[PDB]
Amino acid sequence: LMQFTLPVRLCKEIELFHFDIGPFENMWPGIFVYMVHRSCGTSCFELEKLCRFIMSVKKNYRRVPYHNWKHAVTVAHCMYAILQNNHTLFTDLERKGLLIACLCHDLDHRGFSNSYLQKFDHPLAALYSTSTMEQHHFSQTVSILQLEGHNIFSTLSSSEYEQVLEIIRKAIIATDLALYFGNRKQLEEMYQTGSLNLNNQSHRDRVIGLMMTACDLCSVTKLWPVTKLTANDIYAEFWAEGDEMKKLGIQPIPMMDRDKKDEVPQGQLGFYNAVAIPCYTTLTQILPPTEPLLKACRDNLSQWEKVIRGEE
Ligand SMILES: CNC(=O)c1cc(CCc2nc(N3CCCC3)nn2C)nn2c(C)c(C)nc12
Ligand SMILES: [Mg+2]
Ligand SMILES: [Zn+2]
Repeated sequence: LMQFTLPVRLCKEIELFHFDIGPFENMWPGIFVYMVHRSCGTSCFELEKLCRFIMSVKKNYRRVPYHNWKHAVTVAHCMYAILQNNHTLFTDLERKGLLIACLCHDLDHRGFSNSYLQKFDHPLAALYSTSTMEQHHFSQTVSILQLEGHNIFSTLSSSEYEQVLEIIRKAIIATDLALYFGNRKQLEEMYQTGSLNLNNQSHRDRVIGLMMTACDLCSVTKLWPVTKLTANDIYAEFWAEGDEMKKLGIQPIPMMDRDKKDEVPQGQLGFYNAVAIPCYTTLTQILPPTEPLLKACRDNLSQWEKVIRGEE
């Protein structure tokens, strides 16, 4: 049969958490298929249907600085590395669902926050009052799954199909960072009082939610030159949103005001201390083989501290 194979450097480095998928857009579909085949199996999906799905998913990502097709594949590769390091912890349906959820999690993103849509009074904010963009990403995911020749889950039973679409729905909603803070607090308590139980479905859901946040923020877990250059894309978006806030007559938050360019190093420090380090710390407590993510995050925090100290 038709296994995908990558050049040697990619075949070895794709297994590491800090892998960068590279600037060759046309290799990203094959990288994703490679990851499905090893994390799920060559039997998981029909190749023709899977390729058609990947290509329609790509076409539904917009040409924005950060929440684009490269972000989708990057977040899928981090999930691949988590799954491969935790072989026996995940059901067959979770392996199938979670790489798709990661590829789909920002479908049709416009480069604006939930809060900008609510202040603009975008129609999506009337359709979906919370997790506005995330309910949209899941809606786009189901749309693409229902196109002719695109049902990659066609061999699942009714109830198995409904279970995989529910894994995907919850995984995509969990990428709303507003939801992460309480999810991580609850997981911290359950781990520390030893109530955490992976046979409890509502516990798994929380653990998958945290994995989704970890994959989504995995820019902070890369080699420093990748982390630093990715931050430029992340701010290009925020700062355009700031501009759009100022056009509505609203002062943006500091994170989104290009007038505060000079404070970026201190804003990154805050973000590693308030979001990233807590995220990968709680993830490593629950799933010990993810420790390389925490280590890499701490390495980047220390690089941001050097930037502030004028050593870079
Ligand atoms: C959901 N993700 C995020 O919201 C997110 C935010 C930031 C922005 C961090 C931030 N900067 C600043 N300002 C204040 C004035 C100058 C700079 N204030 N703050 C909190 N970086 N970032 C990364 C790298 C990644 C992966 N994700 C992020
Ligand atoms: Mg998102
Ligand atoms: Zn994302």
